[PDB]
Amino acid sequence: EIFELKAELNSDKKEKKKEAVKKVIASMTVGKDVSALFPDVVNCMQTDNLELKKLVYLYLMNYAKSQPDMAIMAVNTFVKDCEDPNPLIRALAVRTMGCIRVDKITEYLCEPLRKCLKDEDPYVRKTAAVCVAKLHDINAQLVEDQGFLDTLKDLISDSNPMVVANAVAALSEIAESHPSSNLLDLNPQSINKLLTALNECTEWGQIFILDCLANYMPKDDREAQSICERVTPRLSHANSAVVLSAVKVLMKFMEMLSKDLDYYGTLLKKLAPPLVTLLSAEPELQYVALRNINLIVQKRPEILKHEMKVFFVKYNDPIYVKLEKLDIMIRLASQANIAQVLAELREYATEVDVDFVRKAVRAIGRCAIKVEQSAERCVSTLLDLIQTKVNYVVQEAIVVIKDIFRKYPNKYESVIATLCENLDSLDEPEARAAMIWIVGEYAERIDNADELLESFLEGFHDKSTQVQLQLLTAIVKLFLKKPTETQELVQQVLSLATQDSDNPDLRDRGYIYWRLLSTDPVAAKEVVLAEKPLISEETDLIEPTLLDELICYIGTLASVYHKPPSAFVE
Amino acid sequence: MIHFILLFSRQGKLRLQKWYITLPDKERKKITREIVQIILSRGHRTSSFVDWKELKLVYKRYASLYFCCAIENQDNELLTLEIVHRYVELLDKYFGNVCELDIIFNFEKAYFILDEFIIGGEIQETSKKIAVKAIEDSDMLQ
Amino acid sequence: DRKGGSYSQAAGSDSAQS
Amino acid sequence: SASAVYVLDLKGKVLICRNYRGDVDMSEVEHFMPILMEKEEEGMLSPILAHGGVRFMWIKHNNLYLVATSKKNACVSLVFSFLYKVVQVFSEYFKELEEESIRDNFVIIYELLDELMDFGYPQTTDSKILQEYITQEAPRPPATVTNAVSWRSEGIKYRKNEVFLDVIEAVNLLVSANGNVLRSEIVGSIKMRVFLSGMPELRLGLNDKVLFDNTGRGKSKSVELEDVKFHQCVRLSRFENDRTISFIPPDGEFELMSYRLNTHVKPLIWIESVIEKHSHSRIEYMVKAKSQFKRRSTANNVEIHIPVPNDADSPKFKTTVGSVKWVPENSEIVWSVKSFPGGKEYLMRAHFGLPSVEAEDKEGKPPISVKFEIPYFTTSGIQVRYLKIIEKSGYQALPWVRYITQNGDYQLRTQ
Amino acid sequence: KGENTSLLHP
Amino acid sequence: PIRLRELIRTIRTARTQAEEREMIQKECAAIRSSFREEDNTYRCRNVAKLLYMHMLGYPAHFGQLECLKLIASQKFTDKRIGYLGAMLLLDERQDVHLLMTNCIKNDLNHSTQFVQGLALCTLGCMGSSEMCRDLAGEVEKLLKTSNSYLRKKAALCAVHVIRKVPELMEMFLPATKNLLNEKNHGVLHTSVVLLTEM
Amino acid sequence: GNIFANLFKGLFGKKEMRILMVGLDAAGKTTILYKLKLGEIVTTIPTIGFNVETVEYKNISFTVWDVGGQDKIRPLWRHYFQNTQGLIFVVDSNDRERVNEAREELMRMLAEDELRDAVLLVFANKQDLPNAMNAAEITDKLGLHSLRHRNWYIQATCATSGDGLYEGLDWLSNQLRNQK
Ligand SMILES: Nc1nc2c(ncn2[C@@H]2O[C@H](COP(=O)(O)OP(=O)(O)OP(=O)(O)O)[C@@H](O)[C@H]2O)c(=O)[nH]1
Ligand SMILES: [Mg+2]
Repeated sequence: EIFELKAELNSDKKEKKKEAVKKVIASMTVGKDVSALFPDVVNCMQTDNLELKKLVYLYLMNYAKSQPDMAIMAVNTFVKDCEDPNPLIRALAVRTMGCIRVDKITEYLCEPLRKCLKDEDPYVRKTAAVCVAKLHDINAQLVEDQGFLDTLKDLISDSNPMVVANAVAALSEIAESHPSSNLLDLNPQSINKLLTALNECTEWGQIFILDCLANYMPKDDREAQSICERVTPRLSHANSAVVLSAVKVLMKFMEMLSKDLDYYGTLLKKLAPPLVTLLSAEPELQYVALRNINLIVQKRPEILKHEMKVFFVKYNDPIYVKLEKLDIMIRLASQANIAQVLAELREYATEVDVDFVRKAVRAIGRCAIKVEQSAERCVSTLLDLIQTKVNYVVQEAIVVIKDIFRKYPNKYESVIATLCENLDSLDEPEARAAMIWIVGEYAERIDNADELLESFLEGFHDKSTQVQLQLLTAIVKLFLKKPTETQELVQQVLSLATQDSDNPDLRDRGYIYWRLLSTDPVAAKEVVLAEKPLISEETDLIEPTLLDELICYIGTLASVYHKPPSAFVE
Repeated sequence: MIHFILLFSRQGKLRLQKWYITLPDKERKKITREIVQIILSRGHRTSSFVDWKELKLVYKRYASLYFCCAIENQDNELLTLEIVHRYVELLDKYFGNVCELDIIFNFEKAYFILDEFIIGGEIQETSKKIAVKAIEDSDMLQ
Repeated sequence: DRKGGSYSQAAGSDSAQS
Repeated sequence: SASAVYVLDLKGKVLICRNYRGDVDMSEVEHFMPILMEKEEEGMLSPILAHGGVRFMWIKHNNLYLVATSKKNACVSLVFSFLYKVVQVFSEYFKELEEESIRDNFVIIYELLDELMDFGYPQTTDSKILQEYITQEAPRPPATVTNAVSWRSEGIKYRKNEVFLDVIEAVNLLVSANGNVLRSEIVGSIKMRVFLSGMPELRLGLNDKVLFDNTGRGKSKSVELEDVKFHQCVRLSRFENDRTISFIPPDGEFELMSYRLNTHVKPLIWIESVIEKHSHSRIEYMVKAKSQFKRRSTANNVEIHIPVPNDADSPKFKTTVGSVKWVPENSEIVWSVKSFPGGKEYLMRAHFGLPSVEAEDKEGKPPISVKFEIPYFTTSGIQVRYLKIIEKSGYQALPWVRYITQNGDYQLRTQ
Repeated sequence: KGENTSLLHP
Repeated sequence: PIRLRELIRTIRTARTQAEEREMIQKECAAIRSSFREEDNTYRCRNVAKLLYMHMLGYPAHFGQLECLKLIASQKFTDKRIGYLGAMLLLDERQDVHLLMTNCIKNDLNHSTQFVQGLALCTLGCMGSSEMCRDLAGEVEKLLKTSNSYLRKKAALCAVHVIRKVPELMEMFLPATKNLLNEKNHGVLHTSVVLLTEM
Repeated sequence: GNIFANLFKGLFGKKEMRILMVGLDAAGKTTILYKLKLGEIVTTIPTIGFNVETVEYKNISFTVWDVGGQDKIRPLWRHYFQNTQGLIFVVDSNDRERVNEAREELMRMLAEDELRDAVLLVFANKQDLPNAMNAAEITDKLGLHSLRHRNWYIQATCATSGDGLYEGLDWLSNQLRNQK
């Protein structure tokens, strides 16, 4: 096996060497540690066949870190191959030189990198730029000493527009890891030159060209208008990444654009068709498109005001896609499409996904809380969900009703009777606590509030800390409002939570309630059963500082995670 | 008694299952998955004894397919291993060179042998030849 | 013939647009 | 900015991997499978995985997961585009996407992966260009990649200059259970299979509403696509300037333009379903299909899929036109019709029993979708005006195009 | 394979 | 009549999870169609296929009436298949074993030892609170028998009844009296286990 | 296709038919089934589950599935309703208190769309004491004459004597089989 392979590789037969190389490649791909045979393949490296040279280079790259000492016998071969007349051989040698993670290997490759920096072949130029970028990433000090920054900067203002885009991407990557000192920012002539070469750039070069404009900050309306006009044609590109980059560039430029000028209106009008096209992309990019829309929604919510039909979750859409669609609908919910949102939530509540059903219920509750015009519709939907005889659906409806009562309880007295007998045997703490709080605060439309609370007082001392606190608060409220039918219930609750309750916070609350009851029962109505102010709901919109930063970082991993770029990298 | 005895392969496929405690189908599936994960995530020097859910989860497989047992903490640990070894020997004698492939094809025969050997999680046939003779007589009936 | 609509000849440009 | 793109397998084995930056250890691929298994069992599985400080973005392929591990905050959209380009290149080179071809073309697969991207930045993405420099059965790189025209290879010679176009129409209707259509969008598709000599620059011209309004002819039937995306060879500058669709056609089948706009017309097929499902006794399928399309157009291979009960068995079909076959694997009955002329009214009456024991858990109500496909029908009414084929040498082209109308997301919500 | 092997090898 | 071996081979031949699920669904549909006609010739093969599908993780709610019908049958193979189905897919929470009480009572007095032993094993494995109440007298009747092969089964059934119904142990006090001289190891072990449980 | 085999089978008798055994507990349903299958008055324990038996008469094997009248076994009759072509109701003329319960059970069984092709089969069980009613009083009390779209016939059969079982079997065969 190993001995036979070594003997075959140490032979003078080209067919046998090729067979040995193929066997070694297959073993390496299959999960075989072929690094021990790297020194044997070092001698059989300078071969005329291009197929064997590529395999040898791949083995050296994959066996360079494992055997750095054995990699010293390939510097001469790399130097010889760097002057090969064939552009493919030179490109492969340049790629292998930058792909070798050897501290002492890149030091001797500086001369080949400098020689290939001025390569006339656009593929050779791109390979040299990639090798320079790799060397700078591996050793920034070595790249600075070699003076490759000047060569990379001048590559932008030359021919080979694909090579120019590769050089621009390499320069941006070097500056991305740079500490911002000696930045490669260009004047408006550089931006104009990039835009002129943007139309001749390939699919990959378009992203690199648009990345440079993402860091440039426009300072004049005419320059911003020209940039927007140039990026407008990029919105009609079949590449999803190119379209996303163009959208991000337009959003960044809109930060300095003037709303009085008609350019902003035209950009907003042309952005909606792009968002609609992106929403119908592949499932892998669907999440990215949804995240980009959500990030740009907080900046220009009026751009997608009429984009509501496309926000509906498809039957075959994935769980992540459905969640993103529901989030977009919740963020884009409005009174104009309130009926459509309610219908989608009702239709989404009939699915078999428990998580999907919970998300739909939460979205319906958020829409009902945000817009008071659909409060009656939200209450009717919650009642229908409760009557649907679903444990999860019933719990979601109870939670929504409890949230609405604390937010809009002025006209919530018509549902106390319906919610009084609504299969209250559920032991879910989220629904049980909400029902207890609703009964305590809304203990006016129910004539059997004491009877209902009697069942929940059987295990008050061992139900839960939050549940026990809610039950105690409800009992105190009932005693303050109607103490004739709850005089004994309040005393029993105080005894249970004061003597049989070992919770520190619960014990303190029970002691405070008992002291208030024994000090002034009249004052307890104005102290305990007081009119609470308006509940300040937590705003889902991100901070303005984070929104501006997220605008520049468009299409990155941070946009999907909704986290700052420095809060997610390691 | 043995709460549940299930034969699971190394890859996670279950070749046998016999639970003496009435549990929900979803709960039983979750328990089986947890047992497989614990056995699949345990080394060879763990003593083959796991105290999961207050149950003597003893895993001891002599081949690629492993076997697991769940007994209450009221008897010796070696008794479960001895019972498992005796059952394996009886199955091998009844079949003859029992392998993973034969277990899948002989699922009904394996279930019948397990029922005739241990009922309700307790040992029902202490002898090894009497149980084999009874199984052969039952099979010959038709 | 071919399913999905038979192929039809296409012009070079809008002759009525000059 | 993925650290390394690798191809996995259904059993977690990596079919082939190729590191591009070296900042991520190759051993992180092993933990990707347990993370995916945990996410699937808990509903938190996503295409973009996260293993500590390194994100392992994976795409569900035909047989293996194309996991592209990344370390820094690389372009997620760029990574997805690179993965899609790699998948397209593999599909073009290998007709099958499975483990059979993953381990059968490793010698050429490694070379293609090395040439495609370097240091995490893709460089080669043209299937023709990649095949002209890397083959499985090497010369210098072609000048087409270095040249501006990377989508039209020069020097191509053909005996005849024939281009076959395809006006693909996708009729997607989202009809809710209440009987109203919510999402009714029709997405156009102008794909042409250009096979000529040289590098002609196609001059696309159609009955566009915007073009008709600009030219003053906004009085006839013009197609107003809400979203129009040009191909790679299509020049965006001409389209933004005066809607001039001028670009070099590619060598082979390619998508030049793809219209996408909402539809405000009645559905081509109107299907009404009746569910006379008894309480564990029997089930009734009162499915009636009405052809709303023109009588001159016939929907060939129309298959209206009606989801039957999951536990239903012993079903009986009482229809009028079209064969009805119950597929146990699909758990539904498809009203397959070979030819569906416009205006046809097909009525079906399904009847099957149900088990006495009730189901432990609900199975949901999947929407009913039809597979109607009526060719030679232009629902949008957009007619191609002319195709400006110009060559430096000078030749008489004979382009052809066919209009095909099919059913896309035409799903009707169940009652 | 590993499945055709005897459970106890006896 | 698809054999169990053929179904196992078909399941093993499937690689993708979706393909295996589709094959299992097709097999279950075929089994349900066969059962809906009241088939009794190939009932053993259908029962084996349903048991294999249930063990693989497939629903078997519709395959409950067939097991009950086969339990009250006369074929030894059909009776064994019904007993296996009752032991595997039948439980106290299932609620389908209530009708099986009559079948167990009818088979409790069966002359064949395999049928009686199989019924006793099924009752012990699937002991219910109500099944033991209507079967406590039958278990005690067999506890006084002199059958060595059935003495262990009777002891196991009595132990299971006592565990499920602790108030029924009062009727087993005189049944196990003078039973420490059993020559058979199994009978002595069963008696010792019953005494320890009591 | 050819139907020569079917004609040959029908020449010597191929039809079997079906039947159901339902009714209140202690109504003679088990005794009636035993008489139909065996022909003797054998004392048996109450049918906790169900009894399955077949009777061959007139070249037709009319299988009867006896169902107990117990509370725990009354709702189990729906399991036998699947793939069932006949339904026989056992009346207890000697149980006035249980007469209402038997009538309610019969109405519930007949009020199901699944059990529509099975004609009514009411047997006046317990026809051995003077307290037993006639063939018209029982039908009038049970309201069998108002059951439209159902072939219900009132027959008096005594388990101890066995008279009237042949008439009920002939009526069931006529209701099921309508040939020469
Ligand atoms: N001795 C006697 N009993 C009769 C007569 N007619 C009807 N019966 C009843 O028939 C019953 C026979 O019991 P079973 O064999 O169990 O049949 P069943 O009446 O359906 O009772 P269950 O099977 O428990 O539902 C007796 O309990 C009597 O109440 C009769 O003429 N003489
Ligand atoms: Mg009876």
